[PDB]
Formats: sequence, structure tokens, C-alpha cells
Amino acid sequence: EEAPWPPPEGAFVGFVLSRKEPMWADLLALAAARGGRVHRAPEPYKALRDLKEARGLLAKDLSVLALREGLGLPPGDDPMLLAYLLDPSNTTPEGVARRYGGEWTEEAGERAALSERLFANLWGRLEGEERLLWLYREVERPLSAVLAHMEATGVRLDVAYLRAMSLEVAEEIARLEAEVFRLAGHPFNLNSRDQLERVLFDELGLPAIGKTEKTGKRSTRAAVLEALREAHPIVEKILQYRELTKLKSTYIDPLPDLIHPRTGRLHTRFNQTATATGRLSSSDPNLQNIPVRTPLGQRIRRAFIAEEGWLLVALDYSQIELRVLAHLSGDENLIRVFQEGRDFHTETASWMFGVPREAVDPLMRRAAKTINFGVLYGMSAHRLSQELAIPYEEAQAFIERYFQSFPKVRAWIEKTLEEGRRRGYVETLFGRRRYVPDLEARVKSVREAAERKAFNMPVQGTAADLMKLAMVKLFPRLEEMGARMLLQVHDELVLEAPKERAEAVARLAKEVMEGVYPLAVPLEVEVGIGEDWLSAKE
DNA sequence: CCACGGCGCC
RNA sequence: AAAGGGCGCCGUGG
Ligand SMILES: Nc1ccn([C@H]2CC[C@@H](COP(=O)(O)OP(=O)(O)OP(=O)(O)O)O2)c(=O)n1
Ligand SMILES: [Cl-]
Ligand SMILES: [Cl-]
Ligand SMILES: [Mg+2]
Ligand SMILES: [Mg+2]
Ligand SMILES: [Mg+2]
Repeated sequence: EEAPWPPPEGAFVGFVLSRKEPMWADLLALAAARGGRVHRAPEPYKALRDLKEARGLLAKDLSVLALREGLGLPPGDDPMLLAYLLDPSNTTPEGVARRYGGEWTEEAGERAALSERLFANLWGRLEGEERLLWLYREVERPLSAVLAHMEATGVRLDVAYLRAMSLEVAEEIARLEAEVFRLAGHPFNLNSRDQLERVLFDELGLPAIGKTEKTGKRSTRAAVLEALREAHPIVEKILQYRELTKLKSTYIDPLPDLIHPRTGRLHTRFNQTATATGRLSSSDPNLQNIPVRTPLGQRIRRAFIAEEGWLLVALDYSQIELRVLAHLSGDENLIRVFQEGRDFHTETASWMFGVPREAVDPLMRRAAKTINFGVLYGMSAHRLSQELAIPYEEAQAFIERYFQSFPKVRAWIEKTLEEGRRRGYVETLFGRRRYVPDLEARVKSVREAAERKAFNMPVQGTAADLMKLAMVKLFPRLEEMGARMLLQVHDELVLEAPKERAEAVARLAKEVMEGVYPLAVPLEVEVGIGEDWLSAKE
């Protein structure tokens, strides 16, 4: 069953890393399988040079390690991508092997054999699924090479700035904690919401605003505290303490340790088979949880900087999910908002707060956004009434008035649920599927939860599909200009270009992103250039 | 790791 | 008056 290295062209690779992060790992073993015959590499790094592509489970990760080693080894077929298209609950090689056959072990030869076996199995299961195969060939497979480039290229950090920030934030946390304990009259677990609830609402007697979801306790969530800002001096201190503590522990302190000593850069890991709707995920750091608006969240982006002689170019799709909803629903009022170049959240804020659009400040706009997303995407009158501190019947009436402004959105939700009940799944514009078997559940809460998943997925997943396709379309032209693609998070992409090319790069990227796919509304992209991510994000 | 819950980012 | 989606974190249980 064994055979000498090197393998024939087209064989499936298997590999074992010393740790899960390819930029940080040694390649313990490398092997390839073809016709069930397995070829094991005598010297893994040397053997990488024999391969023309990385074809097999986790191909992107081997490509990342190859790039570190100065080798252009593009990722090719990967059964993980096939499995994820078949059903996005398929997210790990372990889970995929368990579901479809075989076993994910710690031996390279066995992994190579499994890759071959899973490719055949899953490819067969996809026969005739032309829309999923289009996603595979035109989005997922080429995107894997883009993600390999992003992860291996990494991004420069201003480590001196982070070190200073850590000292400054620690000092401020200490001051805040001390002042909180003084205002409270005693020390307590400032990280315990149960203890906070007691201090705020029993001991200091502040009025409670909201109830927690499941247990109906007095909520201490940020929105409640924000509304109690002027009720007691302790409140603003708690809010600040919570945020500083969180960002220090998750970003400010860990980031400098993630700088790779060989590259001098941070190598964020991107995963394209991780979420239920098709959104990309990042880890080490998870970029998702860096706040956009707060001073410290902004200071964190200031720590992400361009290489000397380069600039960062940051591009953000403006309200892409709402534009997708306009497209999918065909709602005329929604389409009109974007055709007329208006801001959805400002327009609706003006409507719901009864003030002119110019009077909609960022605080009001933030409040409106939270209401819009909650209402559009399925919040009940009960929850809305509690959070808005209004009677139930008033919240129920607001919801009806809201959808009366966008009548075809409701029609779209209903049609989507009707077809989903029939088919057992829902789909994005490009045909990415999420299975929703609980649409036929008899238990009311179980069925209704399935419905909310079902009509949310086509919007979020289509937005994600669009970003991924834009990345695929942009990448080769970027490389032609000597530029790099570094980060993707939220609705944003961050590139790095030589200073002399940055303006041309910004123009090209905006164009490619705005024209990625024709919709019933235009796509808008905001673009900025700077030596750091914050300066570029403006 | 799994469950539960509140809370936090988009 | 059963609780928007996605992704996380922590706490509590094991
Ligand atoms: N509470 C929230 C917040 C966000 N989102 C989803 C919907 C839009 C997407 C991106 O968030 P934002 O960029 O903040 O929203 P936006 O519509 O693009 O508004 P803005 O112009 O302020 O960015 O995340 C959501 O479902 N629920
Ligand atoms: Cl650098
Ligand atoms: Cl379901
Ligand atoms: Mg936005
Ligand atoms: Mg949970
Ligand atoms: Mg938040």
C-alpha cells in the first residue's frame, strides 16, 4: 500500500502540524495518496517543493505554511469546502469524517487517504447541484488562496503604542475600580452581574429599566446603564470599567505576543467554513469584537499600521445587508432610500423620533439602528416594549406601523418561510443553503426560532457571498499592482499598498467592490487611506 | 468539551 | 407578555 515519495500529480495531500496555527507550526509530517496508495515524505520541508498544489483537507493551512517557507503552493480541492457547501453545519475535519465516513487521526498518511476518500464521497453528493458547484469553483476554492495570502502576509502592529496603552488602561481601570468601591461603600465582585444588580438596584436603589430574557432579573446590560447615566455617578464608572477590562484582556495585552519573530507581523487566522450563514471568521485576534465607535476600540485600530513605505487602504460596504434586503424583497420604499443616496438609519430615525434628519445625532442614530435590526429581523412586541420602556400594545402598534412603511419586506419574509417549509432549507442569492428542519416543529418556541433563522440567513449570507466574491475578483489585480490584502472583518476589507500606488489601489478596489454583482440598488463603498487602520477608516 | 444564563461585538 | 440573526466572552453547573 506504501509507495516512494514523490507522489503522482493530482494526489491528495495529508499533513500534521506541531500546533494549529500554520504560521507558527512545524510541518511534522507530509504525505500524499492516490488510488489509495500512500507516499510519505522523508523530509517534509524539502518534499513541499515536489507538490504543484495543496489538494486535500485544510489545504489553505498547508499553503500558508508553504508561503512562510517562501514557496507558492496554491490550495486546490478541499473536501472541507465541499462539505460546508453541502451543509454549513459541517465545520471541522473531525465532524466531517464522523458524518460522512472515515476518521480524522494524527497521521499524515491517514489524513491524505481520508482526503481522497472524502473528496470522492462529497463530490458525488454534489452531482447536479450546479449552483453549489458554481460557489465552489468561483468563490470558495479561489477564496482559499486569497485567505492563505492574507494569513501568511499578516499585518504590522505598533507594539510601542500597545505597550503604552496597556499601562494607561491599567492605571485607569485601577482608578475606576477604586472609585466604584468608594461610591458603593464597600468592595464587591465588579465582574459579577448578580453582585452589580444588587449594588445598583438594591443598595443604591436606582430604578430598574429592563428585565433579563430568560430569568426576568433586573438587567445591568450596557443599554440600561446608558439610560441610567445621569441617575448616579457610579453608573458611568461601571460602564467604563467593563469596556476597559474587556479590551485590555482580549486585545491590548494579547496582541503584542502574537507578533511572529520571523516576520515581525501579526498573522490573523481566517476561516471560511466556520459560520452558519457563510460569513468569514477570524481568530487570534477575533477582529469581530473590536468596538467601532468607542475611544478605546478606535485606539486599538490605531495599533494596526502599514509597513514602512506603504499605506493601509480601508474599504467598507455601506449598509450592504439593507441593500441586499431591498434587492431580495423588491420593496419600493426601501429601494428608494438607496436609489436616492440616503442613509437608512437616519431616515428611519427621523421617522421614529419625529425630528428632522439633521437633528439625528450619532446617539439617536445608534438607538434607531438597534430598533431597525431588532424589528426587521424578528423581535417580538414583548421584548421591544421592555427595552423601549413602553406599554406592550404601543410596541405592537409600532411594529405594525414599521412594516407598513416597508410592505414588501413582510411579503418577502412570508414567501421565504413558505418555500423553506416546503424545501427544508433556505438559500442566499447565489444558492448557498442553510437547512432549517424545525420549520415544521410543533413546539411553538422551537418552530418560531427556526423561522427567525430561516429568514435572516438569505440576507446575511448574500452579503457575505458578495464580500467573498469581491475578494476573489480583487485579489489578482491587487497582486499585479504590488499590493496586499490583509484583513476582512464586518463589512470591511483592509489592504496594504506601496505609498506610490495607494491612491490607484483605492480607486481600483472601490470600483471592483461596488460592481461585484448587479442589484436593484447600487452598492456603495467608503474608502480611506492612512498609515494606520484608524486613520484609513476616518 | 457539554448544558445553562447574561452580556458584548457587528 | 417564550424571548431578532450571526459570532463570541464570562459565570454557574457538571
Ligand atoms: N444589532 C445588530 C447590529 C448589526 N447587525 C448586522 C446588520 C448590518 C450588519 C453591519 O452592521 P453595521 O455596519 O453597524 O450596520 P449598517 O447597516 O451598515 O449601519 P452603519 O451605516 O451605521 O454602518 O450587522 C445586526 O443584525 N444586528
Ligand atoms: Cl512590516
Ligand atoms: Cl432549524
Ligand atoms: Mg455599516
Ligand atoms: Mg449561549
Ligand atoms: Mg455592544
